[PDB]
Amino acid sequence: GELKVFLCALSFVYFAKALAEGYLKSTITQIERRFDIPSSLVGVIDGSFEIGNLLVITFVSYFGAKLHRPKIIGAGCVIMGVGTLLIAMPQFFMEQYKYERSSMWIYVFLGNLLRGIGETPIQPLGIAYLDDFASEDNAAFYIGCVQTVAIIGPIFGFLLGSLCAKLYVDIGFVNLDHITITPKDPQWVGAWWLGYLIAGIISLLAAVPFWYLPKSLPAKIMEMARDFLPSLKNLFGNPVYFLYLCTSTVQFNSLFGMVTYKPKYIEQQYGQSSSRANFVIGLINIPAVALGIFSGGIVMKKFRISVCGAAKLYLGSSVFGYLLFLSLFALGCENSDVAGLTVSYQGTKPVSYHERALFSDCNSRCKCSETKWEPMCGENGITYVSACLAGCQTSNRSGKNIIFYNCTCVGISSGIVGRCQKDNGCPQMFLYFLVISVITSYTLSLGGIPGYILLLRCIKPQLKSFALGIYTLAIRVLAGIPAPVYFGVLIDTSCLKWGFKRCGSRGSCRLYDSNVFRHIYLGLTVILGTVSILLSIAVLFILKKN
Ligand SMILES: CC(C)CCC[C@@H](C)[C@H]1CC[C@H]2[C@@H]3CC=C4C[C@@H](OC(=O)CCC(=O)O)CC[C@]4(C)[C@H]3CC[C@]12C
Ligand SMILES: N[C@@H](Cc1cc(I)c(Oc2cc(I)c(O)c(I)c2)c(I)c1)C(=O)O
Repeated sequence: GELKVFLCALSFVYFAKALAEGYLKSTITQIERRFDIPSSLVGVIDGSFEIGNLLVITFVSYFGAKLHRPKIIGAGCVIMGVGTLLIAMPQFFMEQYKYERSSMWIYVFLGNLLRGIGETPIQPLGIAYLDDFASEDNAAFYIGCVQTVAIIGPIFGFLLGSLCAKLYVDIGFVNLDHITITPKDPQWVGAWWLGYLIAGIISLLAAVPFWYLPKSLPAKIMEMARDFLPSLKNLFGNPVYFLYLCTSTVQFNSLFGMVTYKPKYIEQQYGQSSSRANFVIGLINIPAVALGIFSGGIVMKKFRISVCGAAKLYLGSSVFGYLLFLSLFALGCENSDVAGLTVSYQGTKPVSYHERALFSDCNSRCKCSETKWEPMCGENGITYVSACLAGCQTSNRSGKNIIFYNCTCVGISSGIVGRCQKDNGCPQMFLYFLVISVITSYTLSLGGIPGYILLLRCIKPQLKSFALGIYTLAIRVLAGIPAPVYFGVLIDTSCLKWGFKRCGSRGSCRLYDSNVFRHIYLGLTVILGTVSILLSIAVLFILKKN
């Protein structure tokens, strides 16, 4: 009936917003390159969405509750689509991309800001509506379906990003027969704008069903303004709601931190390429998370689980997920031998901080750059920071490979390009890591829908959307924003070799200490998870008491 139609429309809106998010994440680097803006303005573009979302989420979730919720959702979709289309606008006004053979970025800012605004009503009003009119058993399953869509959607955004990056930026504007560069060329820019047009159109189409959906299923603003403060105290005077908010905030501090640096952990700890890390996370781990969320919804529906049972399932999923995550401490690889950083040039195992001599006797004759990181794998099994630092004098191109010779440090003499592959059982450790991380992701996500149901049922019904708004504001502000920052700071304390930008400032870290990285990355996650587990126990105790 009308409830099923609303569920389908909300699922399509979730898909549209997720696809836009994925495409934006895939193309932000191309946008930075095309517009010739510094990384600070790139972070500003990425953060305009969040400014827009956080500034109006509370107002929308509170006042929109008594209004026509389907129509507010449709208006939000329209604003989302307009903002998405605004990002592609500068393509139609800037000059042709000239490659070696400026103020239009504000639009990219403004459009993203509109996206942040247009997303705000979708979750608080959409879920509350779903919870108001579905039967008690079916609500959890419907919410699970919607959240599964939200989890899976960005993969399509990244696929569209790749497809549009395969096309030239000035396609349709310029004859392509006069262009001598290929996607492999570093000067190539893809059709970044095309995906924004597609996503904006999809978002505008997503708004259409919400103008035919009813407000309810089987002066006032000034009066809501007066009751705003009493309603806030009602939500935060509620102990189950407040403690579940704290529990979720701490658990998401753990989870955002773990997820953000999981690709880098895979690449650094297990010697995998960035592409392989992204493939295993996006194509294996994310489906496991989606399956966990959906199965939590299924379990809530099938066994008619109550609020107390939902709290128990949330606690159990957290407990067993973090216990499984503990086993990752034993799946560790040792540091690869890097001359001067992890080992000395004589092949002696780990020197200390006070012994990091990028220059040695075997490379004193050569004037090599310290800041440059062009690692090569020598025949001796020791990785060197650069071929110059090994005294390599001749280089020959054999097929797709480049081989150095007469490398004095190696002979204490050939070397190929890249880091030496990790040999002693590290691929097996990485396979175990993959299996355990997939299982852990599924197990942790198995409690996602139960906690959501706990939040929705612990409060008086008329506050649902408002509570959902506040929850969303909390997770974003107290977990989503801060956790990547301080996780990054603590992890970067394990850096052995800093990359340097053209201005002399530090760039991305090139070599980490594997043991310190593993300890920090896993321990911070587990400690936050343990705090969350204790808070969840408190939530369960109060639920039993009341
Ligand atoms: C927490 C934040 C900071 C990052 C969240 C990680 C994931 C949600 C995202 C980030 C990078 C994304 C991946 C990077 C790009 C790709 C390639 C993309 O297209 C391809 O398969 C490559 C095509 C080609 O070979 O050219 C498929 C999805 C995937 C794995 C993405 C899936 C979703 C990922 C893992
Ligand atoms: N920009 C996105 C980034 C993001 C996506 C997912 I999906 C996610 O959820 C999980 C949970 C577990 I457990 C995992 O192992 C993995 I991988 C992802 C988290 I946290 C963050 C967002 O913030 O929504």
